Amino acid sequence: NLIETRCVLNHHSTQETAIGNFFSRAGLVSIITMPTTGTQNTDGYVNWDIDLMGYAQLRRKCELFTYMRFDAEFTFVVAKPNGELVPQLLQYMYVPPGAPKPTSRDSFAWQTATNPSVFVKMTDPPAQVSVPFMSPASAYQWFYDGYPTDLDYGQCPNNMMGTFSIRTVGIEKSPHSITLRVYMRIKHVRAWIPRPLRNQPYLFKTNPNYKGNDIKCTSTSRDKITTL
Amino acid sequence: ACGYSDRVAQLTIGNSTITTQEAANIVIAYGEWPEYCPDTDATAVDKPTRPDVSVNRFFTLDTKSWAKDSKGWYWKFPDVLTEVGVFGQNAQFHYLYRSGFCVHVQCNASKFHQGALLVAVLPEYVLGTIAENSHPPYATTQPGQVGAVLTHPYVLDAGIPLSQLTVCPHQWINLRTNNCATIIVPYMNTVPFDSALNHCNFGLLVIPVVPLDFNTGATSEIPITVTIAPMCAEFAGLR
Amino acid sequence: STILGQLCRYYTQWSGSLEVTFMFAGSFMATGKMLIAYTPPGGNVPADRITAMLGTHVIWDFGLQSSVTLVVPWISNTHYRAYFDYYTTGIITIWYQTNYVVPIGAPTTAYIVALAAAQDNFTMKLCKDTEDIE
Repeated sequence: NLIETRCVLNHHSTQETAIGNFFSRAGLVSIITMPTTGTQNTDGYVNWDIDLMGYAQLRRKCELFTYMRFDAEFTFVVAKPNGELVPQLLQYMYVPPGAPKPTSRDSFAWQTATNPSVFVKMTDPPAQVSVPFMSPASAYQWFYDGYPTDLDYGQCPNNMMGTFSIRTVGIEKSPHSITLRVYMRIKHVRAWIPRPLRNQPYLFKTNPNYKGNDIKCTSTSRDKITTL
Repeated sequence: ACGYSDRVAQLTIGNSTITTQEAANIVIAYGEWPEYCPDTDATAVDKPTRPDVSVNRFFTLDTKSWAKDSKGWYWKFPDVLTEVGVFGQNAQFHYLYRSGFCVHVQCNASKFHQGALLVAVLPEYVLGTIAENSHPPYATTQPGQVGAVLTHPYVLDAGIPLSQLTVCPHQWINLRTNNCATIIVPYMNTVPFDSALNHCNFGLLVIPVVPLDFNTGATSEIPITVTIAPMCAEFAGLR
Repeated sequence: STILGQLCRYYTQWSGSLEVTFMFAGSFMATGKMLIAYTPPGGNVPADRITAMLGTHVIWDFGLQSSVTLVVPWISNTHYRAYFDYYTTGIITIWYQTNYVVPIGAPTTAYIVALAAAQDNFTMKLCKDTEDIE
């Protein structure tokens, strides 16, 4: 509707429209599930590569800019699938870029001193850690009009932020199923070169391809250009 | 930029001379002038070649013809001059490249013609396809001197509204008034020097927003002429 | 046809710069761009518009200037017998950068007039009666 009453005659604060405030707040970036036994868990571990283009909500927000630079704060909210908590010791390991990821529930990777790991009990309050600006370049870039060497187009590996490897501690498998929610917050944001806002549904994580038969209009329609 | 009631001028840079009206109605991309790369450890042990020879001059590309049904065109940089002149062989023997550009799009039409072109520069112009998964071919990602034609101009072949392309360095060419646009583009990247053959720092788009029209009897195709001039071009081979 | 070329026959050697002027006569309503290119002596005549553009050239928009002048930097001659000319000289090539644009009501064919002359540094030596008469 359009109720034309209650007119805001004061200017609001510009702080609210600042790049920082626009990209603040911890949002859910991933939901890992490690059941006792089902499809992908006779393993006992999980490897989640840090990915932002996961949720279209946040992705659209980022693709408003060409380059971005920032730190990331990760919070690990875990519990059993029904919300119950048990005295289970877990380990979250950060495998930097260029480092080898665990390939089994007990690879050497889990003992490698250089892969920082945080140990916490599912009873303890959520673990929290900050990851810096990993790129070897001055900024992450959501668009690369070149090739890093076709099927490898637009792909820039200098945005690779790392991997998080989750697993229960202990030599034997855990009796409990675990559902872990990963929250991320962008700190100290800086953005460059603003670009048009995505107006077509997303088709893939790694590229702007859009459905070309069903091209949606940026705006809704009306009958005549005079009817309002 | 340039229109009627502007004193005609003859600019020369090297062995090139273009006659174009002096209209200080120029667009300077993102507010910055093209400059020579600040110091970096890499070219601090191997200075960057700055061929002011036949590299800093006016490269006038082949003229494109605008008809009543044209969808628009686009060229990628530095790709466009990769296959041309000393900027080409200079951009192939050298590992690292860096440069800026004075871009000049120009029209030639009669006062009985009508139309409006939008000229814009879009950094990191990545393209998409109609789709299944299939990253666009090398022939449409790097079109060369000829340039390429947009297939879905409304979403710029990348799923983004043309209606919003103006948040990028642009300049309109309304046949009614001015017949030419000028844009100064500075180097933009996440690192001082990139490969001139792998990465295309940006794209030049010329899309007709208000279609060409005229009465039958007038020249049916209006010529769009693009002239490029590298500014503060640097090359670093690392030897 | 030029007064210069006629007087050159009255001498054996000569050298200097030359300037060629092009004048466009078509309707005031016509516009378009022509590309003028000078290919230096001992150079391959341009094959296409694009190569000509890479050499010494001038983009002439007759919608803006009704006339444009090109300068041949340097020519030389040392006339001998065996009849052969030790003529060091370039090639002027006129290309269509854009097509000829015109509205309704205007001629679709116009003409260009070419005028030429020697510059100040031009000089000649060693007289010799011409072969232009009989």
